[PDB]
Amino acid sequence: VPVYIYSPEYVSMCDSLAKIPKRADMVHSLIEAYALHKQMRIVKPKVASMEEMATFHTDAYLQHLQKVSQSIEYGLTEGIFDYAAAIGGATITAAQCLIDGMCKVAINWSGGWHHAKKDEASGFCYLNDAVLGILRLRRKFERILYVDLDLHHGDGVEDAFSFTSKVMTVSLHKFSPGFFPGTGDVSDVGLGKGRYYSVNVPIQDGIQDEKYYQICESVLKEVYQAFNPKAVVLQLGADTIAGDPMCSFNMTPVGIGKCLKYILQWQLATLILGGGGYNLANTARCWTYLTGVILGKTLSSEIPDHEFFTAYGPDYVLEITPSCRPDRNEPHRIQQILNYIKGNLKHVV
Ligand SMILES: CC(C)[C@@H]1NC(=O)[C@]2(C)CSC(=N2)c2ccnc(c2)CNC(=O)C[C@@H](/C=C/CCS)NC1=O
Ligand SMILES: [K+]
Ligand SMILES: [K+]
Ligand SMILES: [Zn+2]
Repeated sequence: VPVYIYSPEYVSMCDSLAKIPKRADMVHSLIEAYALHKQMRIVKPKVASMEEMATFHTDAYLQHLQKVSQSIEYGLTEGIFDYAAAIGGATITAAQCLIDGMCKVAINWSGGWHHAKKDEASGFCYLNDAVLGILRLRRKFERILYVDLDLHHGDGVEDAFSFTSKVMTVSLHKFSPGFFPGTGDVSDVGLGKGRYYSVNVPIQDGIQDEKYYQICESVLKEVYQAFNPKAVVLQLGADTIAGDPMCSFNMTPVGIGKCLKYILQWQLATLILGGGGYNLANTARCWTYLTGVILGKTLSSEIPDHEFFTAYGPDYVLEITPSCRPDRNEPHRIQQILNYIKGNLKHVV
């Protein structure tokens, strides 16, 4: 039975981010309104300790994060340290449940902040809960696969494990000269002992469910065969979904859902995280849908009556319609990238 990291205090904390005001509450409330929470094991998140956060982040950055919470050299609000520790601890708790064998799937939709560096805040991320979750899972598992379906390149998580073969990072993202964070070209394969253990899939604007899954399934198939992971960490940023102010990819939660299904059928210990997603109603739509996918349940099309119903206009349905934007992804480029990745994975043995 899937573990659902939740507490009213945790949601309230996560809601205090200005860039995503009350998203955690909208995400939870929609899930609750579909009564999906009754089909999960609700686990209260623990707050991360200083030494747990120090497993990745430098002491100087942590001390400075705590100071500004009361320098632009660390990429830096008020109460931001408590915010970071709560999310970091939530992902660790979910990871710990995976270790304890309490579940095969642990969910933390408020986590997935993958841009944070060991000493730098970046892309609205103040603490890399993804890395902290992976480092906790490293206590039991020798091979961990990290899959990043955010619109942006998971540069923080990749750089964290760029020199190791214990963790492989797969990231599908928009890659363009000028687009944040600028890294993650297909040529990027990690460095040193961790060479070819970093997979990057540069994708252009306008991509939709069908072509996206064809890329994702193709990559994950040969990754699973070559790397053969013992645990999976899934980052599912909803800023790929149509309607997002980023306005890059043209995805629907159904396409992301199929990628999720293909991963879940591996039947491995899976850590589910959120991340990006700045159209709040659409983000709630996506993760609620994906939660239903995890539970193997089909959700009703009409948005249930709840606190944030008025935010789902003008359609007030769960399904999201792709935008009328053209697809900038040419078939030859994709195959040229796929074949290149396919060649890199052969070196993994
Ligand atoms: C307005 C827009 C540019 C927004 N920015 C901001 O709200 C602020 C806080 C105001 S100006 C600024 N940051 C900025 C200026 C120059 N360069 C960067 C940021 C590099 N960082 C990003 O582009 C992250 C990027 C978000 C990434 C989410 C990854 S899940 N942020 C933004 O889209
Ligand atoms: K990504
Ligand atoms: K790696
Ligand atoms: Zn993003």
